[PDB]
Amino acid sequence: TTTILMLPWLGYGHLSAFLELAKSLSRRNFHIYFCSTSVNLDAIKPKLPSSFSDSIQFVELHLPSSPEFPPHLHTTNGLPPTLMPALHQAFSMAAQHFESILQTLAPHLLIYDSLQPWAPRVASSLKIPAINFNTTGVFVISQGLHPIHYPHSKFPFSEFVLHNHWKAMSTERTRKRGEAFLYCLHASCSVILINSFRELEGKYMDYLSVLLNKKVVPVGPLVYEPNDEGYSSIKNWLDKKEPSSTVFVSFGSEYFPSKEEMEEIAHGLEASEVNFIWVVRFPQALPKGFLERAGERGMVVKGWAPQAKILKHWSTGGFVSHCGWNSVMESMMFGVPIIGVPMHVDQPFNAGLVEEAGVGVEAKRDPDGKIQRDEVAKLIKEVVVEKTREDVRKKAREMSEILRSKGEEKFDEMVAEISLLLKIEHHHH
Amino acid sequence: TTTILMLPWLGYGHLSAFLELAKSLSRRNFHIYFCSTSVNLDAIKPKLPSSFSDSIQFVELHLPSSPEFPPHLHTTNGLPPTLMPALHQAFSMAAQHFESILQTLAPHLLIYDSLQPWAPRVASSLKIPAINFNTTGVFVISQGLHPIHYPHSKFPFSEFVLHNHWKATERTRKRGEAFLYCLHASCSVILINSFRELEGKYMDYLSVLLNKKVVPVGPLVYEPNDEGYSSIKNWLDKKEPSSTVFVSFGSEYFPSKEEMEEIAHGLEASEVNFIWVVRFPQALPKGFLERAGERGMVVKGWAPQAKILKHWSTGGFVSHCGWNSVMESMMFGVPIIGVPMHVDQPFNAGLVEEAGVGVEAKRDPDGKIQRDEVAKLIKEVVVEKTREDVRKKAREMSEILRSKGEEKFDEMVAEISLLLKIEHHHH
Ligand SMILES: C[C@@H](CC[C@@H](O[C@@H]1O[C@@H](CO)[C@H](O)[C@H](O)[C@H]1O[C@@H]1O[C@H](CO)[C@@H](O)[C@H](O)[C@H]1O)C(C)(C)O)[C@@H]1CC[C@@]2(C)[C@@H]3CC=C4[C@H](CC[C@H](O[C@@H]5O[C@H](CO)[C@@H](O)[C@H](O)[C@H]5O)C4(C)C)[C@]3(C)[C@@H](O)C[C@]12C
Ligand SMILES: C[C@@H](CC[C@@H](O[C@@H]1O[C@@H](CO)[C@H](O)[C@H](O)[C@H]1O[C@@H]1O[C@H](CO)[C@@H](O)[C@H](O)[C@H]1O)C(C)(C)O)[C@@H]1CC[C@@]2(C)[C@@H]3CC=C4[C@H](CC[C@H](O[C@@H]5O[C@H](CO)[C@@H](O)[C@H](O)[C@H]5O)C4(C)C)[C@]3(C)[C@@H](O)C[C@]12C
Ligand SMILES: C[C@@H](CC[C@@H](O[C@@H]1O[C@@H](CO)[C@H](O)[C@H](O)[C@H]1O[C@@H]1O[C@H](CO)[C@@H](O)[C@H](O)[C@H]1O)C(C)(C)O)[C@@H]1CC[C@@]2(C)[C@@H]3CC=C4[C@H](CC[C@H](O[C@@H]5O[C@H](CO)[C@@H](O)[C@H](O)[C@H]5O)C4(C)C)[C@]3(C)[C@@H](O)C[C@]12C
Ligand SMILES: C[C@@H](CC[C@@H](O[C@@H]1O[C@@H](CO)[C@H](O)[C@H](O)[C@H]1O[C@@H]1O[C@H](CO)[C@@H](O)[C@H](O)[C@H]1O)C(C)(C)O)[C@@H]1CC[C@@]2(C)[C@@H]3CC=C4[C@H](CC[C@H](O[C@@H]5O[C@H](CO)[C@@H](O)[C@H](O)[C@H]5O)C4(C)C)[C@]3(C)[C@@H](O)C[C@]12C
Ligand SMILES: C[C@H](CO)OC[C@@H](C)OC[C@@H](C)OC[C@@H](C)OC[C@@H](C)OC[C@H](C)OC[C@@H](C)O
Ligand SMILES: C[C@H](CO)OC[C@@H](C)OC[C@@H](C)OC[C@@H](C)OC[C@@H](C)OC[C@H](C)OC[C@@H](C)O
Ligand SMILES: C[C@H](CO)OC[C@@H](C)OC[C@@H](C)OC[C@@H](C)OC[C@@H](C)OC[C@H](C)OC[C@@H](C)O
Ligand SMILES: O=c1ccn([C@@H]2O[C@H](COP(=O)(O)OP(=O)(O)O)[C@@H](O)[C@H]2O)c(=O)[nH]1
Ligand SMILES: O=c1ccn([C@@H]2O[C@H](COP(=O)(O)OP(=O)(O)O)[C@@H](O)[C@H]2O)c(=O)[nH]1
Repeated sequence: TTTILMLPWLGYGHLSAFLELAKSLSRRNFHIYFCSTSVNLDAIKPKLPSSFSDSIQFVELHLPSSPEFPPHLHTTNGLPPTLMPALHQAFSMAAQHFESILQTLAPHLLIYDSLQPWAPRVASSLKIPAINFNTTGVFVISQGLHPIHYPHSKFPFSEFVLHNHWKAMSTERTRKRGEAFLYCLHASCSVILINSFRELEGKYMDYLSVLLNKKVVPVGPLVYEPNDEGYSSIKNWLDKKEPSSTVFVSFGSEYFPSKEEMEEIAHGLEASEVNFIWVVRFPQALPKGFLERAGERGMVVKGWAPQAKILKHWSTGGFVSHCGWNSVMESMMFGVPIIGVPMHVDQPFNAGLVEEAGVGVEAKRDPDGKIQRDEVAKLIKEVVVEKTREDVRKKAREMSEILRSKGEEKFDEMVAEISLLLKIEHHHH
Repeated sequence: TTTILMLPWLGYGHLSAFLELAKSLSRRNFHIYFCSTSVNLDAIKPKLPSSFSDSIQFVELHLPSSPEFPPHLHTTNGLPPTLMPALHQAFSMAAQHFESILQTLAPHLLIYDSLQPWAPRVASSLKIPAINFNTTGVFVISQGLHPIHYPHSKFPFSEFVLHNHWKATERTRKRGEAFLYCLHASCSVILINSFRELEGKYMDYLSVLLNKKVVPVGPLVYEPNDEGYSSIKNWLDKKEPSSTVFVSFGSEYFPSKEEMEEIAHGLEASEVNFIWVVRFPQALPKGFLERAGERGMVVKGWAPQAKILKHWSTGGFVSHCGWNSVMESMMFGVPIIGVPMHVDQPFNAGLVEEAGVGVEAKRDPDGKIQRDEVAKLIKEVVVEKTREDVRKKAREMSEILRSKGEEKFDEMVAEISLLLKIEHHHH
C-alpha cells in the first residue's frame, strides 16, 4: 500500500483543501497520514466521514509551546494578527519533529503547502519524493511571478487592475518572503498541484508553467459537502424567506474586519433591504441599532456558521465574501453569485478572477482604500434584491453546471504523475 | 480480492441498474464479472467509464441461436413482443453455459435478477452464495405479495387503487411462484433499488411478508461523463427555462397507433415544447410534426435521456414510469407526467403521485389514454406551472437524493461480508 503524508499550512482553509485532496487519494487506494497541529486536527475532524478513517490517519505535529503561546493557538483560525510572526516562527521550529515523523512513518510521498520551504528539504534528506500542493487558484501566482520576468510589461490574458490599496500593502523583507514561497513551488518534484480547473484558469496555468519551467497539474474543484452546528435554527429562519432572497456574509477563518469596515458592510446590508446571515467573529462591533432596524431581515451568527449548508439553501441568492479561494470554489460549485469584499493576501486577485469570469461582482474600494457602503448596497440590490444582473446569475448557474459535471477523472493526472515519480525514484534508490 | 458475478435479466433497464450497482461494489474493492448476452453487453458498455474496466469485466452468456432468433435479438430492447416467450425460453436454456461460467470463474458471490429461478439453484450446487437484486422499487412487490397473505383486506399504508385496465389462473400463479422464488431463495437478504424516504414502510412490510431482510441500495442513477446530443442541446438551448417535456416509453414497449394518437394530440393541445423518442420494432397523426413546428422534436430509436432531463430547459417528463426513469427524474428534479403502460409501471406512477413529485394521466374506463388528460397535466405542471406544489416536492426530492453518498451501500457491503464469512466456515 502506497503511503502519502500530507502537510498543510496551519490555516483552516489550507487544512480543508488538503483534506479534500486526501479523500480523493484514499479513493484511489493510497494510505494517507494527515499531519497538523492538534488544534487544527480537532477542527477538521468533523469533515472526515468515518468511512475514511481506516485509510486517512491523523498525525500530530508538535510546535514549541509556552503558557504565552499554548497549543490551542497553533493555528491561524481566529488568531490575533500580531501572533502570526510567532506562529510562523514556531512552525519553522517544527522541522525537527517533522523529520522524526517522516523517519518513523517512512511515507512513500510527501505533499506539502507553500508556506514551509523546510518541508521539501527534510523530505529530500530522507530520500522521500515531495510534491507541492497550492490551495489558492492559479491567477494570483501567475500575477506575482510575471513581473519578475517582465518588469516593464502588462500582465497578459487579463484586464484586471489591482487597486492602489493593495499595491502598497523594506523591499528586501518582501523579496525574501517571495523567495521562500517560490522555493516551495520550484522545489516540487516534477509537478505542482493546484486547486483549480482549466475552464476557469487554463491560460494562467499554462503561463505559470512556462514561467516556473515546471508542469502545473490542476486537481480542482475541491469542495467539501457535508452529509447540528446551529444549522437547525438557521434552516428554520431561511425557510421563512423567499427563494434566492438572502445573502450569507463571511470573511473566512483568519480575518477580523475593523470597526470601520463593519460599519460600511452593515450600512450596505441595511440600504439594500436584503435578508442576510452574517458571521461575526472575535479573536481567540456593529453600529448602534443596526440589528434592531434590520428586524427579521437580518441574523448575526457568532463565531462560525455552516457555510456550505447555507450556500446550498434555496433561500440564498448571494454571498458577500472576502473571496478566500475555498469560499469562491464553494460558491461557484453551489451556483451562488459572489459579491466580493476582498481583504488581503490572495483575495483581491480572486475577486478579480470572479469578476472577469462573470460569476460575481466586486465591491470597489474608494481611492483611499476604504470599503463603500454605497457599492455594497448597489451590488446586493442588483444581484440579489432586484436581480437586474441576470447575466451574472446566468453565468453562475452555468459555472455550477460545469463544476457539478466533474468527477473522479479530475484526479487522473495527479495520480499518474505520482505513479511515475515513485517508479523513477524507486530506481534511483 | 473478493469476486462477484452479476446476472441481470436481459432488459436494458435491468443491465442499467446492475451496472450502477457493479460500480458501487467496484469502489468498495470488489472485482465484478458482469454477465449478459453480447447484444446487451454492447449496449451498456458506453455507460462504463474506462477507469472501471480493470475491476468490472464483461462476461458473455450464450443463449441458443438460430437464423430465426439470432444473437442480436437476445434482449428485450426493441424486441417484438411476440418474441418474449422465445427469449425467456432461451434464457432458461442458458443455465448450462451459466454453470460452466461459474465453474470457470469461481466467483465468491452471485448477484442475480428476479426473472431466473435457475440462477440461485446453479449457484447453490457449486456452493456459491447468491443474493437477489431487484431493479424495481418495493411498492409493486409488496402490493403483489399482500393479497396472498391477506386476501380480504385492503393493502395498508396506501390509498392507491390499480385501474381495472391492469387488473384483468394457473399460468398466472406459476409466474408469481417463479418471481417470488427468486426473492425467497436469496441468501439472508434481498437487495432493491429504492430508498427509505420514499418506500420505507413498504420495505418493512415486504420484509415481514417475505420473512427476509430487505436491504435498499438506492438511488441507483447513471449520470453521463455526440449520441445526437450536440444537436439536441443546441435546440434545447433556444427554449425558455423549464419549458420542455421529454417523452419516452423506455426500452421495451412500443405504444400502439391509438396510444400514440392520444399522446400526440395531448402534446399539441398543451402547446408545450417536446422531445419525443419514437421507436420501431427490431406512427404519428398526419400533420402533427408539421403543426408543431420548432416546438417539437422527434428522436428516432434512442435519445440521451439523462442529459435531456438535466437540461435547464426541461420542465417535465412524460414517462411510462419504468423505475430507472422515475429514479432519474427524481434525482434530476424533473416532475413526472405518468403514462404507465404495463408490468410495474402503473404501481410506480401511483407511488410518484402519492409522493407528490408527479402526476398520473388517468385512463378511460375501457383503458384508453385520454388526450385531454395528457394536455391538462402538461399545461398545469409545465406550461402554466399552476401545480407549484408538484414542482416544489420534485425539487425537495432532488435535494434529498443529491444528499446521498457512498453510505447507501454500507448495509449491502456488511451483509455480503457476513454472508461470505459464514459460508467460508461451512465450506
Ligand atoms: C531564492 C531561490 C530559493 C530560496 C531558498 O533557497 C534554498 O535554500 C537552501 C536551504 O534552505 C536549499 O537547500 C536550496 O538549495 C535553496 O534553493 C536553491 O536556490 C537557488 C538560487 O539561490 C536555485 O538555483 C536552486 O534551484 C534552489 O534549489 C530559500 C527560501 C530556502 O532560501 C528562489 C527559489 C525559486 C526561484 C528559483 C525562482 C523561481 C524559478 C526560477 C527563477 C529564476 C530563473 C528561472 O526561471 C526561468 O527564467 C528564464 C529567464 O527569464 C525564463 O526564460 C524561464 O521561463 C524561467 O523558467 C528559475 C526556474 C530557476 C526564480 C524567480 C529565481 O529568481 C529565484 C528562486 C526564487
Ligand atoms: C512562504 C511565505 C508566504 C509568502 C506569500 O504570502 C502568502 O501568499 C498567499 C498566496 O497568495 C498565501 O496563501 C498566504 O496566505 C500568504 O502568507 C501570509 O502572508 C500575509 C501577508 O503577506 C502574512 O500576514 C501571513 O503571516 C502569511 O501567512 C507572499 C508574501 C509571497 O505573498 C511565508 C509567509 C510568512 C513567512 C514569510 C515566514 C515568516 C517570516 C520570514 C520567515 C523566514 C525568514 C525570516 O524570518 C526570520 O525570523 C525572524 C523574522 O522576523 C527574524 O528573527 C529573522 O530576521 C528572519 O531570518 C522571514 C521574516 C523572511 C518565514 C518562516 C518564511 O520561511 C516563510 C514565509 C512563511
Ligand atoms: C419470474 C417471472 C416474472 C413474473 C413477474 O413479471 C415481472 O414482474 C415485473 C416486476 O413488476 C418485472 O420487472 C418484469 O417486467 C415482469 O416480467 C415480464 O412480465 C410481462 C407481462 O407481465 C411479460 O410480457 C414479460 O415476458 C416478462 O419479462 C410477475 C408475472 C410475477 O409479475 C418470469 C416472467 C416470464 C417467465 C414466466 C418465464 C416464461 C414462461 C414460464 C416459465 C416457467 C415455466 C412456464 O413455462 C412453460 O413450462 C411448461 C412445463 O411446465 C411447458 O409446458 C411450456 O412449454 C413452457 O412455456 C412458464 C410459462 C410459467 C419462465 C421461464 C419462468 O421460469 C420465469 C418467468 C421468467
Ligand atoms: C412455489 C414456491 C417455489 C417455486 C419454485 O420451486 C423451487 O423449485 C426447485 C427446483 O426448481 C428448487 O430446488 C426449490 O427447492 C423449490 O423451491 C422450494 O419451494 C418450496 C414450496 O414448494 C418452499 O417451501 C422452499 O422454501 C423452496 O426452496 C419454482 C422453481 C418451481 O418456481 C414459492 C417460492 C417462494 C414462496 C416460498 C412464497 C414466498 C415465501 C413463503 C410464502 C408462503 C408461506 C411463508 O410466508 C410466511 O407465511 C406466514 C403465514 O401467512 C406469515 O406469518 C409470514 O409473514 C410469511 O413469511 C413463506 C415465507 C415460506 C410463499 C407465498 C409460498 O406460498 C410459495 C413459494 C411461492
Ligand atoms: C537569484 C536569481 C535566480 O537564482 O537570480 C536570477 C536572475 C538572473 O534573474 C533571472 C531571471 C528572473 O531574469 C533573467 C534575466 C537576466 O533575463 C534578461 C532578459 C529579459 O534579457 C533582457 C536583457 C536586459 O537584454 C537582452 C539583451 C540580450 O539584448
Ligand atoms: C499579494 C499577493 C499575496 O498573496 O500576491 C502574491 C504575489 C505577489 O506573489 C508573489 C510571488 C509569486 O513572488 C514574490 C516575488 C515578488 O518575490 C521576489 C523574489 C522571489 O525574487 C527572487 C529573485 C531575487 O528574483 C530574481 C530577479 C532579481 O531576477
Ligand atoms: C393485485 C396486485 C395489487 O392490486 O397487483 C399485482 C402485481 C403487484 O403483482 C406483481 C408481482 C410483483 O406480484 C405478484 C406475485 C407477488 O404474486 C403473484 C401470484 C398471483 O402468484 C402466485 C403466488 C406465488 O402464489 C402464492 C400462493 C397463493 O400460493
Ligand atoms: O463561518 C464560517 C466561515 C468559513 N467556513 C469555511 O471555512 C473555509 C474558509 O476558507 P477560505 O479559503 O474561503 O478563506 P480563509 O479562511 O483561508 O481566509 C471555507 O471552507 C468555508 O466554507 C465555515 O465553514 N464557516
Ligand atoms: O431513448 C431512450 C430511452 C430510455 N433510456 C434509458 O433507458 C432506461 C430505461 O429504463 P426504465 O426502467 O425507465 O424502463 P424500461 O426500459 O425497463 O421499461 C433508463 O436508464 C433511461 O434513461 C435512454 O437512455 N434513452
